[PDB]
Amino acid sequence: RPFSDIITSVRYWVIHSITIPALFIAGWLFVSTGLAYDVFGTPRPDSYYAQEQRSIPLVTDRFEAKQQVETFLEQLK
Amino acid sequence: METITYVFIFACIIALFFFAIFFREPPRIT
Amino acid sequence: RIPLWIVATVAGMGVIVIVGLFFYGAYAGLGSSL
Amino acid sequence: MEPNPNRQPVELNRTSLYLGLLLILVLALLFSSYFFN
Amino acid sequence: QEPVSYPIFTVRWVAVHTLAVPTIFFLGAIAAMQFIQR
Amino acid sequence: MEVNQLGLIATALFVLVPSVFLIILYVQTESQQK
Amino acid sequence: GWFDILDDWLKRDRFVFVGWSGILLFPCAYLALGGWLTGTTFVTSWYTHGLASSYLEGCNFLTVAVSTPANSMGHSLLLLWGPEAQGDFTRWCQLGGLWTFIALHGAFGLIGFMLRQFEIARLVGVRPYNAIAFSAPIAVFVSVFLIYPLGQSSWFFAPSFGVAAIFRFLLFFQGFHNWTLNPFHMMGVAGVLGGALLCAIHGATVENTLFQDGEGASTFRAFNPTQAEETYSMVTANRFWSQIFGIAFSNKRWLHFFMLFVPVTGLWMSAIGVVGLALNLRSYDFISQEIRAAEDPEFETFYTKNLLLNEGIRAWMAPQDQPHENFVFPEEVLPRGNAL
Amino acid sequence: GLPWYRVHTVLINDPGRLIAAHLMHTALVAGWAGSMALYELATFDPSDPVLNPMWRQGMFVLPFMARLGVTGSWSGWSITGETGIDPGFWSFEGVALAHIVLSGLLFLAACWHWVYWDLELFRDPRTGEPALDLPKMFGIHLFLAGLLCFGFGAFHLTGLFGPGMWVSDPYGLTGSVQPVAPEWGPDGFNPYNPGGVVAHHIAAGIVGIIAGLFHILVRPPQRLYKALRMGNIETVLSSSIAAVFFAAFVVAGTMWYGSATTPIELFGPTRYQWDSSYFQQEINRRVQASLASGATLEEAWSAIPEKLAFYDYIGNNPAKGGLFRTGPMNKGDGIAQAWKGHAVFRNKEGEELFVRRMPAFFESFPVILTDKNGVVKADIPFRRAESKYSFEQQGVTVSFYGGELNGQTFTDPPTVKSYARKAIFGEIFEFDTETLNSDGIFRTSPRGWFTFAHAVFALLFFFGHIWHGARTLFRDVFSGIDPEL
Amino acid sequence: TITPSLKGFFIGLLSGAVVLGLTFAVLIAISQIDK
Amino acid sequence: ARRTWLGDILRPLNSEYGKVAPGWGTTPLMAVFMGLFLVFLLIILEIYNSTLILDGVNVSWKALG
Ligand code: CLA
Ligand code: CLA
Ligand code: CLA
Ligand SMILES: CC(C)=CCC/C(C)=C/CC/C(C)=C/CC/C(C)=C/CC/C(C)=C/CC/C(C)=C/CC/C(C)=C/CC/C(C)=C/CC/C(C)=C/CC1=CC(=O)C(C)=C(C)C1=O
Ligand SMILES: CC1=C(/C=C/C(C)=C/C=C/C(C)=C/C=C/C=C(C)/C=C/C=C(C)/C=C/C2=C(C)CCCC2(C)C)C(C)(C)CCC1
Ligand SMILES: CC1=C(/C=C/C(C)=C/C=C/C(C)=C/C=C/C=C(C)/C=C/C=C(C)/C=C/C2=C(C)CCCC2(C)C)C(C)(C)CCC1
Ligand SMILES: CC1=C(/C=C/C(C)=C/C=C/C(C)=C/C=C/C=C(C)/C=C/C=C(C)/C=C/C2=C(C)CCCC2(C)C)C(C)(C)CCC1
Ligand SMILES: [Ca+2]
Ligand SMILES: [Fe+2]
Repeated sequence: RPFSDIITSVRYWVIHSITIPALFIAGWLFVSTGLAYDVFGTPRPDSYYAQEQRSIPLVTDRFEAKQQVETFLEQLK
Repeated sequence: METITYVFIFACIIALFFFAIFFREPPRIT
Repeated sequence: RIPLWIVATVAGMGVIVIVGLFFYGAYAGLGSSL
Repeated sequence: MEPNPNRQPVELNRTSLYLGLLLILVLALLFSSYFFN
Repeated sequence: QEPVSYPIFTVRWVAVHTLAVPTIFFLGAIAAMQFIQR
Repeated sequence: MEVNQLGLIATALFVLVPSVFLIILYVQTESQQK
Repeated sequence: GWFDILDDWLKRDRFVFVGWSGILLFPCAYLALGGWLTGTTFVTSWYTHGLASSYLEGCNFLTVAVSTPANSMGHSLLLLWGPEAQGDFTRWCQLGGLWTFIALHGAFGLIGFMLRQFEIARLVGVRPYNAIAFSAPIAVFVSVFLIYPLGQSSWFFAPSFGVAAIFRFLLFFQGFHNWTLNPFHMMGVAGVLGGALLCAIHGATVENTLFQDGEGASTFRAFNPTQAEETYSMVTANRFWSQIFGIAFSNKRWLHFFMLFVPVTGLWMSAIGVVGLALNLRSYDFISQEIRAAEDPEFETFYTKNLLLNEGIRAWMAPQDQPHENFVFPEEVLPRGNAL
Repeated sequence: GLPWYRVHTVLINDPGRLIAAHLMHTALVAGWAGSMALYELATFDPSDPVLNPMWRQGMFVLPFMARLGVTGSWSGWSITGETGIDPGFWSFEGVALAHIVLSGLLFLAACWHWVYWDLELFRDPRTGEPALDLPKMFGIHLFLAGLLCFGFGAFHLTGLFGPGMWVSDPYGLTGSVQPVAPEWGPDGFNPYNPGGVVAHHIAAGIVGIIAGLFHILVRPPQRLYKALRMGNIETVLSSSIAAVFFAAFVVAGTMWYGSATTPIELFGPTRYQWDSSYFQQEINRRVQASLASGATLEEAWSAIPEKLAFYDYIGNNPAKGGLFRTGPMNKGDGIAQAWKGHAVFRNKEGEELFVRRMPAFFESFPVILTDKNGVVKADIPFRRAESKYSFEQQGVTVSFYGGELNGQTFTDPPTVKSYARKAIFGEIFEFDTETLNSDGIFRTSPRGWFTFAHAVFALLFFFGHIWHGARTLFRDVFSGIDPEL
Repeated sequence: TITPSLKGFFIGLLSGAVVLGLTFAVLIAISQIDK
Repeated sequence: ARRTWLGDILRPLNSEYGKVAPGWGTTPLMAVFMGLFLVFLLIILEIYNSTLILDGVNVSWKALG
């Protein structure tokens, strides 16, 4: 059905005026609730280094990598 | 020896140029 | 129906707004320098 | 000795000669430096 | 062609949909990011 | 200077050989009757 | 038979042609594009390069990117369920699993797409020169994002997916491989640069050599979507260039084949050059030059000059660009000119 | 007529002259092999397998001949370095001899098949016109291959009726030709286990013999014969090339990463061994062991075999080098003469310092010295204006153990720095730069070249496949299209 | 025998077939619903 | 044409030219080994890449024992 017709159908907007902002507010909350940070192990502004340390948590060996990463989170990093 | 080789090729490209512009196959219609 | 030229100028400003929010975010966010 | 019937003649027009030579010469101008290294 | 019917859940709908919903789920997050202070 | 000894012959044959190729063809084409 | 019915359905002429190829193309092509867009905004490169790399951290469209895996990973495929991530998703993300994901997926996606061209070509009954052409971009992707790092220590030295993250790939190659001095890279550019010329030049030659088929000024409408006569004076074009440049086309069939050739050949060459940079078999120096520079301190060419620029690039970058090497270059060891 | 780039299409369906052609090619490839051999034999120096082995002399063909048995010369010497050995007829000379002849014969054969191109065997009884039943051919050939594949693994590699293959320890110090027993277990899929190369050829050989028969009997399902335009030789090509470049990308990978098939004592070290300090660890391990058994530092290091120390030199890393840095590795740093010995750097306080090694990536690298904990203790400054660690200010000294310089110590800054400047490349050696008139700029090993060449050819062949394949599925639309809308 | 990485291989070899499955399932089905 | 000793002896082997099996012949059976090969490669690949470790198989210079 010719896009033109659909993007003009009041039915369309009646549906998407609900759907679009829906998706938006969802993603917004995804970030604003701090959930995204945990889904992607991404550091929060206060989690790059431990208070004193100025070294980087560089993963140094493949196989025991996951294990090594976990320990990096340990030093309150 | 190298200089000569560089200039020679250059001189050869310019020669080509000449022949290409002035000795092409006249472009015939229909 | 909803006149096309309006669907556009509305969806249009709508983008200049979001893309503009991004430009503001550049002097305030984390991508700041302050 | 039957004249083999699978042969055709070969051709290279003047323009192709030129396009050819232009390529050979310039490649030579491009690689000679590395050959003499 | 046809007494001009057309189905609601078409085919291209999908194509333009898997590139739709997500596009917004992001442009909705990405905006909310601008408010993250240091 | 301190260049490669084979550089000269490498460049010479690199130009001659294929040029000689094309030329052999062009002339044999060029001389085909009618 | 279901097969021919499965076929029937696929090869059905829709808005977005699917086809057999699509069964490979779309799954991948979408995953590649998706993974990028995901990492660009959500995943970080801290545990990997000690770098913030996503919108969520503060990066903008230029500084964001899906960074390569650690150097520890080596050439590991880094599968979500492999020895590294171990089925875990978040860890996978932090170990740069998203790179081999985008890489490998997009890779198949380029196979699928070329196949598509091949499949659609066949159906529509046209020659496959659109597929031959696309071999060029495959070669680039294959040699650069796969063959290259496969020759190095690991995926870590492959170009990371991102805008800026690619500029450092460029600067690196200058600094370490002195890539600009490579015969193959040169051919590369001669083709891309020369290809973007044919493009522009041919376009203009056509638009300003058009016949009048309308009474309007905006001559766009004056075009016969249904063939017939040539829409522009091929005969006039020939005479123009033949008098301003000295040389000029006169066989649209060749003029157009040439346009396929130039840029596809260029990219092929630029690829070979890189396939060689994998083994580090670079075109770094000219020995005769170095020898004279050693014995004679007053000999200076724009070449020697460059090599010094490289030394600086390597010395000042290596530290934060190769973290796994725990480099420590005392201030006194850092090459620098006067004052600066 | 025919464009220059099509002249060979004159064979697309002249099975006779196609064989005449393919015969000439084989002749040239065999011919090349024979004579590339003689070229190496006329320039290869057997005087020293320890520090000047074939892979330092830009040998490319000589290694592939040792990997399968030929390890001697009719002149008396041998790859392993033994004397009095009798290689018999199959010496490098022999192999080279053989190919040159096989080439002459294939030549004559190519001539005969060219003149007698119209043998009936190529004409189909039915249509009475030229034709080759590909599907059956493939079956036949595939049968012979597996039959030969089998034999190669069954009799050659196993020693039953043959020499064996090159086998060496984990640090290329013992290598030689030895009979290898099969291996069907799982570890036989490990690239570094010779047993796998045997099992493979026996199993794959058999599977190859079976599969051949199948194809000699069962015919191609109509559906396919149609899809894959069989009975059109220009498609046999599109598929073969796809296989040939697949084979290629693989040999290029096993050459670069290493395998029981590309042994270091024949192709040279790996860029990866230097990366992981492979040989550096094997040395230490050994040195610390000797110290345990109460040896002296002199004695410990002196125990370290020259060959072993040599692999721990960045100048044998295939990753160093350049595209136009031609020749053997010897035109670079020079013919290796002897191991100067292990260099230990210390500073006034007696503290032992360590030289940061050169990563393959860097053409030039700085001299930096750190202690065990990695603290920078000394270095060679650029701007002296404010240097805190100059070898001078630190009293850096250098001592050697085992080798030419064994037992000696050097304390005059310049000499210390000279060696420090060398430590960067790993074990310090003594080169003869005169002979070959070397320039002192690193060149890559055969391992490196073979890898570059095959990775390119492969990637180039991909394009051939895509081209010929397309030209097979679109033969009809070739030359152009036509009508309708 | 059957080491952790061997189990993972199956998990991926199985998780893979499934995807091919549901895909060809869905496809073979909808294909046979109009043409 | 030109028959010859060897030529006749080999005459059979090359004659069944266009001879094809009917329909989808052996296709399905073929599509299985094909899938088997595909999995076989992925294994030996993943073994070389140390993604699939197997005690007993040590993918390094050693193992030579
Ligand atoms: C296929 C792989 C192959 C490989 C890996 C090698 C490798 C090697 N050879 Mg052999 N060789 C080969 C094939 C091969 N050779 C063949 C077929 C012959 C007979 C013709 C020889 C004859 C030969 C001799 C006589 C010698 C060697 C030597 C050497 C070593 C030289 C070291 C060096 O610096 O290389 C240098 C490498 C290059 C210059 C490659 C660069 C190619 C570039 C310049 C051009 C591509 C051109 C094209 C026009 C580009 C664009 C085209 C456009 C249309 C797109 C090296 C180990 C030397 C040796 O053994 O010393 C001890 C030596 O003396 N080789
Ligand atoms: C492996 C076997 C193989 C075979 C049998 C063929 C055979 C053929 N190809 Mg083909 N091709 C291949 C691989 C192969 N190709 C690869 C890997 C590529 C990718 C680069 C191509 C790309 C290609 C194109 C683009 C075209 C062909 C065409 C043709 C036909 C050309 C007629 C001819 O001989 O020109 C005669 C050739 C010359 C006079 C000069 C060639 C000079 C240079 C390239 C080489 C000099 C030799 C070199 C030093 C030797 C080492 C080679 C190395 C691979 C070992 C012919 C049927 C043409 C065709 O089918 O048109 C309708 C065509 O347009 N091929
Ligand atoms: C349509 C084509 C398609 C293709 C080609 C791929 C390909 C790939 N995906 Mg992918 N994917 C797809 C669709 C596709 N995907 C879809 C729709 C989704 C969303 C659900 C995903 C979600 C996804 C994720 C989340 C991941 C991948 C990953 C991968 C890679 C995994 C490597 C692997 O082990 O392969 C799997 C290979 C097989 C299953 C082999 C098939 C064998 C068949 C022929 C026969 C089976 C027979 C029998 C049952 C065997 C028993 C034998 C007996 C002796 C035991 C690989 C490149 C991983 C990755 O990117 O890592 C970096 C990853 O983490 N994909
Ligand atoms: C002794 C001394 C002084 C020595 C040297 C001096 C010196 C500095 C020399 C520098 C030169 C040098 C060394 C250069 C290095 C670069 C080089 C040689 C690389 C070579 C290898 C290479 C790039 C190979 C392959 C890559 C490739 C295909 C490149 C193509 C480049 C190329 C030809 C681009 C086209 C440029 C161009 C002007 C096209 C014009 C086309 C045509 C005339 C348009 C007219 C026209 C348009 C129409 O639309 C229509 C309709 C018609 C009808 C028509 O006619
Ligand atoms: C989608 C689209 C689009 C879009 C568009 C848009 C979106 C637009 C918008 C627009 C707009 C949105 C506009 C606006 C305008 C405005 C104006 C023009 C204004 C003016 C004003 C004034 C003048 C004022 C005044 C004043 C005031 C208010 C106060 C103070 C004082 C004074 C008095 C000054 C287009 C079409 C391209 C096409 C395609 C599609
Ligand atoms: C990863 C992954 C996954 C999933 C996911 C996905 C698939 C996603 C997607 C996503 C997406 C798909 C997203 C998107 C986004 C987007 C955005 C965010 C956008 C933006 C935009 C903008 C901002 C724009 C702008 C503009 C332009 C460019 C131009 C001019 C104009 C304007 C201004 C309008 C899975 C699980 C499978 C697996 C693993 C991996
Ligand atoms: C008949 C006869 C005889 C004799 C024979 C002979 C003596 C032969 C020979 C033969 C030979 C003696 C051969 C040789 C060959 C060679 C070749 C075939 C080569 C090739 C090469 C190439 C192809 C190259 C290339 C290249 C270059 C140059 C550079 C750059 C790169 C490349 C790699 C591309 C006798 C008396 C026994 C008796 C009976 C009969
Ligand atoms: Ca705060
Ligand atoms: Fe055009």
